[PDB]
Amino acid sequence: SQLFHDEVPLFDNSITSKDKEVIETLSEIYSIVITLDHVEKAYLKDSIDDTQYTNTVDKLLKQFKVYLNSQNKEEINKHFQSIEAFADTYNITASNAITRLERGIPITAEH
Amino acid sequence: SKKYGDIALKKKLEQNTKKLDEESSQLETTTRSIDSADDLDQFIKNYLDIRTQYHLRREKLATWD
Amino acid sequence: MTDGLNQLYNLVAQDYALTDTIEALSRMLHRGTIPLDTFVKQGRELARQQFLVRWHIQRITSPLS
Repeated sequence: SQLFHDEVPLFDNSITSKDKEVIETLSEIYSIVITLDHVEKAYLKDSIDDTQYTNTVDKLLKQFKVYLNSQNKEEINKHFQSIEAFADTYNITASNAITRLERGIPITAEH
Repeated sequence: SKKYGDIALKKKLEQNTKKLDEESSQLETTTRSIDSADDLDQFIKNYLDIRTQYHLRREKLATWD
Repeated sequence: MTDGLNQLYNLVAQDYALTDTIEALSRMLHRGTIPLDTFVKQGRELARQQFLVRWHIQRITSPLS
């Protein structure tokens, strides 16, 4: 009602230039996790083949690791850790969970 | 008075919505081939648009009161 | 509808639309309309945009600091 009177900017005055970088890297990590999931559903229902699925996923995971081990790595991983701890770790078996965890593979909600 | 209108207003807004959803899936069916970045770019921009306006009214309607 | 409240409605609208557009791109991949690499590039972009929209929503609807 009145609680939302004026339109707010993406980055208000409490945002430093470093936060912006952090947020952008997070948006990039977000895109990969989302894409990773769609590529898999794609493969699962035969839209692409073994190789395509494999080459693609590999490219993505590498760029992913790079986002977690580059500029502002400190802040970024703090956000990711809590993000992952909040993830809906369901429909994924503890069996598969360990495989992924050792492989550095992020959680991708498969519905 | 300033209450009977709502009924009809909802009705009209509710119908434009169904038309957008229709315009949505229609565009998708029509786009049976992309031969250039432009073509795809156009599709994405138009689909995304129709889709946004669709949800906007969609949420404006179920929140009418 | 205030200015801020209007914004909120559009941001939300954009979030859902962005998902719809990604999904649509998925069907185009499945139907053979577009190749994998195209889906990945476009999808990534739309998804990146989605995060930005959502984070924005969070900032607005947060206990303002």
